Amino acid sequence: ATVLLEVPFSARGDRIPDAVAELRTREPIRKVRTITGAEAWLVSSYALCTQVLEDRRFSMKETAAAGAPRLNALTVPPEVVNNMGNIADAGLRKAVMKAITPKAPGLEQFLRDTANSLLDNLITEGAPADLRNDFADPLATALHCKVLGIPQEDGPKLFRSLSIAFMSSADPIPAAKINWDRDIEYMAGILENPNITTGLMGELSRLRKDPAYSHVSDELFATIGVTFFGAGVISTGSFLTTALISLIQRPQLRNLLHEKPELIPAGVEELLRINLSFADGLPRLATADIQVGDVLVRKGELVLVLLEGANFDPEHFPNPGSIELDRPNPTSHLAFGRGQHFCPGSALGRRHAQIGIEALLKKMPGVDLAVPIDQLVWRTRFQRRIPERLPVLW
Ligand code: HEM
Repeated sequence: ATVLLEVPFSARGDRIPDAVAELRTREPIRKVRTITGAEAWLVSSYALCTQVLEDRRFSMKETAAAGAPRLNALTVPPEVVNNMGNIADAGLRKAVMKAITPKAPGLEQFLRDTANSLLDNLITEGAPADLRNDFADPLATALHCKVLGIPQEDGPKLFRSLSIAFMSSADPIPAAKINWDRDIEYMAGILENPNITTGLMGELSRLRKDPAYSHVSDELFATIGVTFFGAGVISTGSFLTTALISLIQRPQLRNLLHEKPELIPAGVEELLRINLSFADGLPRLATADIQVGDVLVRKGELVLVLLEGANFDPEHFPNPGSIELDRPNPTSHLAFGRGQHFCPGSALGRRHAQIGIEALLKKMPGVDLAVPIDQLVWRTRFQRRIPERLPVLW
């Protein structure tokens, strides 16, 4: 006798388990056990992943319900699981989304300058360099302080909540609440700080005093700041880090992108497609009995949408494990999700990675791992897959 198949399969972000292709072929929706002991349906084909994400009866909001089967413990208050809905209900969605594009004057220049400064510091210090802690994550942090309009010097302390805030734990995490409450207090203070006039927090600070938002809560305004900083920094820093591994492990592609940087957007789209950054399937709770492939999912059951299941599905992306810069369907991957909860930061995330890679290839055309790939230490019980350090030479 064996136990019910457990998720997640592996914390390694440099290879897809061959179990994924076997599930997808044999049982593209199948029962699994999560770290909490709950049962869930793991969905691993492109067709069924899309079906689930495009049907809101598979609800994000309802995953926060008391007594539901859980992927992991909440690290935020339950109402905050519905953060985007709350933003939309407050009339703030258009303005929030506008503030977090890469489009503001000087933003791309700021990203390039920041990337180049970080790289110059690494070059001065000499190999080996840690491209996570000393490149990708500081670039993400700097970007999000700029996008939010908050002081650069405040970035590190906000950042240091993230190794706990984005845990994927069986149980509630006391430190997550300590840091959440502190970070909310910080953002509340930002909203009252007259120096903060630019970026997302500058905009929210004005809207907060406008009559059309007089009944929007102070708590929601502060929550937007904490949630968008955290989601954006963890997602961009982690994606860029693991994308850099994928790139470095493909010297021929590294060389091609170096030689023809106009190909970097197409390269980043493929790096998004093959990314293993999300450590768990995206969770949804069924609000009705719904047929998904061969399974009738019952009301109240948990469904996990495995992004690499979809993105490595050969029925949608032939030769799925290969980076091919001339695919006919390049942006149709699920790296940013799909449907109601599609990532509002997608354009910014693309730009962060494109500029980071452009800068790195120009400054370090010979970039290579400085340790055997198996020596990377993969963070466990976390909502992202990332190496603790990424040692490189050039
Ligand atoms: C390459 C970088 C990024 C990746 C791969 C990524 C991926 C995703 C995914 C897969 C989802 C959907 C989650 C779901 O449906 O359960 C999502 C949602 C979200 N992302 Fe991103 N993201 C990235 C960057 C960003 C940035 C830069 C921000 C903000 C500045 C951001 C903010 C959000 C927020 C707030 C949501 C929740 C939307 C909702 O609940 O409707 N993300 N992201």
